[PDB]
Amino acid sequence: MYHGALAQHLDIAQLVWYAQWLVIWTVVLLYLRREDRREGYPLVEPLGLVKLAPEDGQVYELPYPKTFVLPHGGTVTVPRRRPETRELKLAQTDGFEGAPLQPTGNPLVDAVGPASYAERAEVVDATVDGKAKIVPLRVATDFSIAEGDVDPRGLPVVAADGVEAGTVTDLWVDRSEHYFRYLELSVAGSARTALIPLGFCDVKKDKIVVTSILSEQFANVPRLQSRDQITLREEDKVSAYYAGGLLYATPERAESLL
Amino acid sequence: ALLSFERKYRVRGGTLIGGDLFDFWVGPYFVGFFGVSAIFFIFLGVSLIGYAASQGPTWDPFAISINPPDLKYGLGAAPLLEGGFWQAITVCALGAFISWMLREVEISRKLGIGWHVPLAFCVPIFMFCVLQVFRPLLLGSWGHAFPYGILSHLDWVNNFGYQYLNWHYNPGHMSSVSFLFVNAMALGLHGGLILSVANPGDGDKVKTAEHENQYFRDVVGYSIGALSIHRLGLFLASNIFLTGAFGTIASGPFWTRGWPEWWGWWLDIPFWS
Amino acid sequence: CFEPPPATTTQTGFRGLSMGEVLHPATVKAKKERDAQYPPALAAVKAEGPPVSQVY
Amino acid sequence: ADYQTIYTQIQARGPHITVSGEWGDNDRVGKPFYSYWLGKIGDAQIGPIYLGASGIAAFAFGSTAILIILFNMAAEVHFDPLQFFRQFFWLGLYPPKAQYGMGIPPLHDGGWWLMAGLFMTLSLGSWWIRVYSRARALGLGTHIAWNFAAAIFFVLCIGCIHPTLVGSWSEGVPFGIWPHIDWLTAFSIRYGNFYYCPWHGFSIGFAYGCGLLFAAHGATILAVARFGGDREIEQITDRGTAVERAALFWRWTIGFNATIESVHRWGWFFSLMVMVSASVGILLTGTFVDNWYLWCVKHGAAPDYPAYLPATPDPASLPGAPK
Amino acid sequence: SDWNLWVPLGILGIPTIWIALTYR
Amino acid sequence: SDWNLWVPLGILGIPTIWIALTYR
Amino acid sequence: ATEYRTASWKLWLILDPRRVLTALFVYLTVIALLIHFGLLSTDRLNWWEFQRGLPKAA
Amino acid sequence: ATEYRTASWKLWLILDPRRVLTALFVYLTVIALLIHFGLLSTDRLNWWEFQRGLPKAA
Amino acid sequence: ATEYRTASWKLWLILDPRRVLTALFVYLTVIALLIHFGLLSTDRLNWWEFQRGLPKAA
Ligand code: BCB
Ligand code: BCB
Ligand code: BCB
Ligand code: BCB
Ligand SMILES: C/C=C1/c2cc3[nH]c4c(c3C)C(=O)[C@H](C(=O)OC)c4c3nc(cc4[nH]c(cc(n2)[C@@H]1C)c(C(C)=O)c4C)[C@@H](C)[C@@H]3CCC(=O)OC/C=C(\C)CCC[C@H](C)CCC[C@@H](C)CCCC(C)C
Ligand SMILES: C/C=C1/c2cc3[nH]c4c(c3C)C(=O)[C@H](C(=O)OC)c4c3nc(cc4[nH]c(cc(n2)[C@@H]1C)c(C(C)=O)c4C)[C@@H](C)[C@@H]3CCC(=O)OC/C=C(\C)CCC[C@H](C)CCC[C@@H](C)CCCC(C)C
Ligand SMILES: CC(C)=CCC/C(C)=C/CC/C(C)=C\CC/C(C)=C/CC/C(C)=C/CC/C(C)=C\CC/C(C)=C/CC/C(C)=C/CC/C(C)=C/CC1=C(C)C(=O)c2ccccc2C1=O
Ligand SMILES: COC1=C(OC)C(=O)C(C/C=C(/C)CC/C=C(/C)CC/C=C(\C)CC/C=C(\C)CC/C=C(/C)CC/C=C(\C)CC/C=C(\C)CC/C=C(\C)CCC=C(C)C)=C(C)C1=O
Ligand SMILES: COC1=C(OC)C(=O)C(C/C=C(/C)CC/C=C(\C)CC/C=C(\C)CC/C=C(\C)CC/C=C(/C)CC/C=C(\C)CC/C=C(\C)CC/C=C(/C)CCC=C(C)C)=C(C)C1=O
Ligand SMILES: CC(C)=CCC/C(C)=C/C=C/C(C)=C/C=C/C(C)=C/C=C\C=C(C)\C=C\C=C(/C)CC/C=C(\C)CCCC(C)C
Ligand SMILES: CCCCCCCCCCCC[N+](C)(C)[O-]
Ligand SMILES: CCCCCCCCCCCC[N+](C)(C)[O-]
Repeated sequence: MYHGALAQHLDIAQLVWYAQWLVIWTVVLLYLRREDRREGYPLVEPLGLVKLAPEDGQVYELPYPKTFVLPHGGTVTVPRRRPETRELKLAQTDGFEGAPLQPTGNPLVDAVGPASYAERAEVVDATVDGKAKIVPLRVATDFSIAEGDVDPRGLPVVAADGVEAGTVTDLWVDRSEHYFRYLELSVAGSARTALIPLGFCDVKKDKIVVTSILSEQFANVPRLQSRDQITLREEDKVSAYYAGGLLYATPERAESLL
Repeated sequence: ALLSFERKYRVRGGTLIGGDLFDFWVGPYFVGFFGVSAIFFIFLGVSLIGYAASQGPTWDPFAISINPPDLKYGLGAAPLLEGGFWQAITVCALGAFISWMLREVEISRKLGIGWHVPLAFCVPIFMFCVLQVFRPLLLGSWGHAFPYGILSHLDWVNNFGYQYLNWHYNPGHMSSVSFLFVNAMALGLHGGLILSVANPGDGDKVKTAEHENQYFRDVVGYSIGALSIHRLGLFLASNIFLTGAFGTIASGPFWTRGWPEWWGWWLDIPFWS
Repeated sequence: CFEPPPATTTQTGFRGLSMGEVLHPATVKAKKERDAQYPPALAAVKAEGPPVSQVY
Repeated sequence: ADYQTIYTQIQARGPHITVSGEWGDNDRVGKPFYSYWLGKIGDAQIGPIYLGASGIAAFAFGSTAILIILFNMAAEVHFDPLQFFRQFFWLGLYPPKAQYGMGIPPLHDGGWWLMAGLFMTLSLGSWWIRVYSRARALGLGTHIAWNFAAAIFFVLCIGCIHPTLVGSWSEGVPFGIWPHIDWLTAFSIRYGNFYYCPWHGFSIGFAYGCGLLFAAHGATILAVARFGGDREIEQITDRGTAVERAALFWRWTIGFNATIESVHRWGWFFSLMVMVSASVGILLTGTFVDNWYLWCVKHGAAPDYPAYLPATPDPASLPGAPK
Repeated sequence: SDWNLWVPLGILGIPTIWIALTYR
Repeated sequence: SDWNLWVPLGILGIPTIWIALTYR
Repeated sequence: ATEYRTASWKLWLILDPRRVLTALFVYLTVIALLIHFGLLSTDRLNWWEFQRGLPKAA
Repeated sequence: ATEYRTASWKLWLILDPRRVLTALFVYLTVIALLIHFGLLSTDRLNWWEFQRGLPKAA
Repeated sequence: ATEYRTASWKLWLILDPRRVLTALFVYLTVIALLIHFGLLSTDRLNWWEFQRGLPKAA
């Protein structure tokens, strides 16, 4: 006679096994996976045949909507229907479902592929007080660089060519993270400051090296609306431009190695 | 077949090898040259397992095993059923892994994002290589590698570890284990913290980044900060294998005694002995 | 401390199971030298005469 | 390379803003200081800390525990200070070595073990409360508390619950570096090999899972840090190119993706599950399964191998065997 | 007692002198 | 005692000289 | 300098007494312990214990 | 320079007394330790103990 | 060049004394240690210990 024996071959351990499984899958499927479809669903179709319903099992799929009450007023409902209405300057190679696309004009200005941004809300990012979160060091006068680092203010910005694009005007700080996000440089040749994300420049002792894009295309980095604060959308715009240059600066960046 | 925002990103180029002929998506999957290659290994390698398992002595999924060749065969090929298929699969395996990793590189190129993901995926690949390839080279036989088999593989792990008398004491292991634990705990905290801020309960407003900080600086009195946790996660994760790899390679080629005996160095400093 | 390669290895169980001994060739040599001082057998003698029980 | 993901090149300093709690804004303690080196991987600022009651208590019990532990470890080397410090990893506080079932064991054999056990238990709890309360104090959700919970429960299982269900304190984990580890082997040997227990399986699955997931999530965020994807919360409420890419990347690879929000759920879930899976296994063991291998053989899960050297019948079972 | 075991004196002494004289 | 074996002397000495003379 | 012969003293303008003081304090303390304990872990030169040194005796 | 012969001294314009000082302190300490302990771990050449050497004795 | 012959010296315009100095320091130290301990781990050429060499003797 044994502890935990339900028959001559059936024991409580064995049953628990399945039980365990059951739960795992249930959570995974009937929960986690639903939670995953809060963004970008339901699926869209630009070739296939009369479909208002993804992989099948799934048009329930989408969970019922949440309602994020936001810190500084307002509500967001998730999932949503946020429509893309920018008119993309992309021609298709083939009309085919999953055949890739060719940019028609300048991809960096027409904002497609790695140079595309998301249409974020056109508002300034804020602190817990209600100040602007991301500001330059002309504004956040209280903030400073840690003693022992290189102040990049004054240095030459060298682009992909090996050509000086201009000179560093300022740093921009995140006020709620104590972290530097942007270099504001003065694009030489024009009368303009352009903002580069700090993740696109290797800061040295003497120079700032910018591999991303060529010297000539610093002239076309998206213009800021205000002088001293940046909206959420403007951020995406600025970032996307340089990253797009990682595929579109020179013609050879397209191509495979052979 | 597309996410509502997917189209603007689906552009040509940024393949590592052989340009436009393989540059397409099948459904949600991006293929590319390495896509094709991966598939080929996966298909062949799996089929090969099946055939091999068919001429085993069972079909219980736990109990099926494809073992490597005896030690007498050295670094050479073995008869197909006496360890050869093992060899076969192991190559399909490597094959698949690497094709997987490169595919990822192609993908990331196309998106203008960093290559961190592929590279991160490189770490486990290396450990696989360490266990199946290097360590057996250094001891000069394939028979030193581990067999493919759900329960079977553990038997290998088990005996291996008792070959040095108590693997727990092997210092490479210690480090790896520590990381494994820290990583798990840390994922929990990171998980929770985001979730708490997002879903604060009731009709409470979603909280800010400052609340994340406050929370930890209260409980344990330090906050690592938002970017860096991500950075740190990647680090912990990775040394699971990086440090372990040392302890693994050591055992056999560089140490042949029980692992506890090795701490003798400290235990036996003649000053306080 | 980090005992240098190679290693003598044998197989004591089925292939792929990682069973068998693992020796430092050096150490074995040393032991083998030590276990060699075993003095060699004495020269055999012709069994001649009575049993010792009657002698001593 | 991109240096800005690995470490921080230019550090910032400035006034940190305190989020006022629901209560206990008063019980923050210490002069906050900076570490320039630490500033290269994370925030540099290191104080203050919240105190309050739960803390006080946790420390209270925690310390008592520690004291009892150490003191007994000293007593093992007979208080020789030099030897203590040399032998330290090999010293421990052990549970009872005789069979007393579940009776409170004599001081010298497991008695002290038990006391420290109880106090460790109490600190864990006090701490739990800290974690849980603080959350509520700052209007957050309670997820961390619940994860932490599971961890604690698993400690309970191997500490007293399992001992209890089989009904002997002898089965407790000992305190001490090496000796808490020797426990692992003993315990495994006793219950007929833990590789063969399914919950040990599950657990490990989820644990490696965590590895995979953090590496992945970690790597993903850094890969998209150039678009400010590390700003994870604003990404939840106002989806930017950052996480759009991140999603796409994963979709094009394994063929389905998450959201910036939900990936966190996955991670949180996997974490939890390590501890839970574990607890189950521990509870089943000794209670319903006696020898996990044999059990796997009864359900034919266990692989069987041919003999390499000749097969060996157990000598105990021969004609005319001794004992 | 150093009997042609001036060895350490050689090693110790020589540099001692040139360290004296070279940096003046 | 350094007899027949100037090996180290040569190895040590030769460079010592040309290091002296080359870099003036 | 109050009738000083060397400039030695300027060291404290370079070095910082507080560091030196604190370091010596520790440094010394440790060496001291090493010697004490280390001695008392031999057989000759252990005061504190019976001569289980058994000097040559047996 | 106040009545010097070489320019040796200019080294300290280049190198930094405080580094050299702190380094040497450490360097010598370690070496000193190695030798001391090292010696006291032999058989010949251990003061601090009864002659473990069994010098030729057996 | 104050009565020089070669330009050898221009090396220090290119190299940096401090790097060279500090490295040589370490490099040499390591080789030194290597040789010392190396030697003292043999049988011939160990001073510090009784002639374990059993030079031919046994
Ligand atoms: C009695 C023997 C023991 C032992 C023997 C041991 C050995 C011999 C080794 C370890 C190793 C390790 N052990 Mg230990 N171990 C550990 C934890 C660990 C890990 C941290 C570490 C690395 C695991 C590994 O190598 O992954 C392996 C994972 C690999 C190689 C990656 C495979 C992934 C691949 C790239 C991709 C696969 C894709 C799939 C095929 C796709 C299929 C999926 C679907 C979707 C198609 C814990 C926490 C414990 C406890 C709690 O006791 C423990 C006890 C023991 N270990 C027992 C004491 N362990 C390793 C180590 O680092 O040692 C120092 C190691 O060599
Ligand atoms: C040095 C130690 C090693 C080790 C130690 C070990 C232990 C101790 C345990 C396992 C367990 C497992 N291991 Mg092993 N392992 C496995 C895969 C497995 C699974 C069978 C299982 C759970 C894995 C998991 O959840 O991870 C994280 C990944 C997740 C959650 C994503 C899904 C992965 C999926 C679960 C695994 C799919 C693999 C397939 C079942 C088989 C191969 C593919 C098919 C198509 C042919 C692979 C594919 C590899 C290699 C080399 O590619 C390998 C190498 C090793 N494991 C090293 C040799 N592993 C556990 C087990 O279940 O054993 C019974 C277990 O207890
Ligand atoms: C020879 C013996 C083995 C063994 C013995 C074994 C046992 C007996 C158990 C496990 C368990 C587990 N094993 Mg296994 N193991 C594992 C990994 C794992 C873990 C997933 C899981 C343990 C849960 C855990 O994470 O503990 C770490 C987390 C802990 C302990 C929670 C701590 C949280 C706590 C709140 C900490 C805070 C403490 C405070 C700071 C207090 C301070 C103290 C003061 C008061 C003094 C791997 C990866 C391997 C490999 C690779 O081989 C392996 C092989 C082995 N295990 C060998 C086969 N393992 C457990 C399990 O899952 O069993 C089914 C388990 O019970
Ligand atoms: C059988 C042979 C023996 C032997 C043979 C022997 C030799 C041959 C020598 C010594 C020497 C020494 N022995 Mg000795 N020895 C000593 C200790 C000593 C030291 C007094 C001295 C080590 C000097 C040194 O190494 O500088 C290490 C560190 C130094 C010098 C640092 C100071 C200089 C620093 C660069 C300047 C900066 C100072 C600043 C004010 C502080 C800066 C602070 C920073 C951190 C901010 C002890 C305690 C014992 C005991 C307890 O048995 C002992 C036994 C023996 N020794 C055996 C009996 N020993 C050496 C000596 O010179 O005697 C005095 C020596 O040559
Ligand atoms: C410290 C680093 C951690 C880490 C990191 C990362 N992990 C990653 C990535 C990163 C960054 C990815 O980017 C990549 C990915 O895509 O994201 C999901 C990935 C992935 N990690 C998988 C499994 C995984 N990660 C493990 C471990 C860690 N991950 C450690 C902890 C383990 C353990 C520990 O067992 C497992 C099982 C797959 C899901 C997936 C690749 C699929 C593949 O490889 O496609 C190619 C191959 C197949 C789909 C099948 C292969 C069939 C072959 C030909 C033949 C059969 C197999 C044969 C070898 C038999 C063995 C079975 C036997 C043992 C019984
Ligand atoms: C998969 C799930 C994982 C997981 C999850 C989670 N894990 C969490 C949380 C979650 C969610 C938390 O929320 C909580 C926490 O907050 O972290 C931020 C926590 C924790 N997990 C810790 C350690 C840990 N997690 C481990 C494992 C896993 N976790 C598993 C793997 C392991 C392993 C693996 O061994 C370890 C060691 C601590 C950091 C913390 C407990 C603090 C405590 O309970 O306090 C108890 C208080 C004390 C012990 C008092 C201290 C007294 C001092 C030292 C002085 C004594 C000296 C004395 C002699 C004299 C007095 C004088 C004096 C002035 C000098
Ligand atoms: C229709 C038509 C024309 C047909 C004819 C065409 C035809 C037949 C053509 C030929 C077919 C050819 C050539 C090829 C076939 C297609 C192909 C290339 C297939 C490869 C497929 C393959 C092997 C797939 C297997 C997938 C796989 C390996 C693993 C599955 C995934 C697993 C097990 C993952 C582990 C579990 C896990 C960690 C889940 C995590 C959850 C997620 C989603 C994590 C990822 C994730 C992370 C980590 C984030 O940090 C994050 C941050 C912000 C936003 C999102 C995310 C996010 O999604
Ligand atoms: C943003 O929101 C959030 C926050 O901010 C609000 C948070 O703060 C937080 C979290 C709050 C916190 C306080 C986080 C802190 C939590 C932690 C667990 C931090 C603790 C981390 C540790 C203790 C480190 C782990 C160390 C161990 C486990 C001991 C290991 C023992 C030994 C002997 C290890 C020996 C070997 C090493 C130490 C290193 C070995 C390294 C190598 C061999 C190679 C190194 C590899 C590299 C450097 C990478 C390669 C280099 C490049 C790619 C450039 C979260 C979660 C949240 O996300
Ligand atoms: C069109 O059909 C095809 C495709 O498209 C459908 C393909 O994609 C492919 C895939 C072909 C490719 C080159 C894919 C792109 C290349 C990669 C992704 C790199 C990764 C590839 C590999 C790691 C291995 C591939 C190379 C081979 C399999 C060549 C085989 C070489 C030999 C010697 C096989 C003959 C066997 C012997 C001589 C016996 C002695 C050799 C052994 C015992 C070794 C086995 C033991 C091991 C531990 C293997 C470890 C060594 C390795 C993994 C290289 C093929 C093959 C196919 O033709
Ligand atoms: C009903 C009755 C009568 C009693 C019930 C009692 C009860 C609740 C029993 C349950 C007991 C439990 C949960 C026991 C758990 C024991 C466990 C899990 C022990 C596990 C691991 C412990 C380890 C690894 C500890 C080693 C500890 C040391 C080496 C020394 C401790 C010191 C430190 C951690 C350093 C801090 C000290 C420093 C500040 C000076
Ligand atoms: C042994 C622990 C492993 C638990 C299994 C992990 C679940 C993998 C997620 C599959 C997602 C399925 N899908 C494609 C419908 O989303
Ligand atoms: C991943 C861990 C492996 C052990 C799992 C045991 C599987 C039991 C299911 C097999 C069917 C036979 N059974 C239970 C009816 O006897």
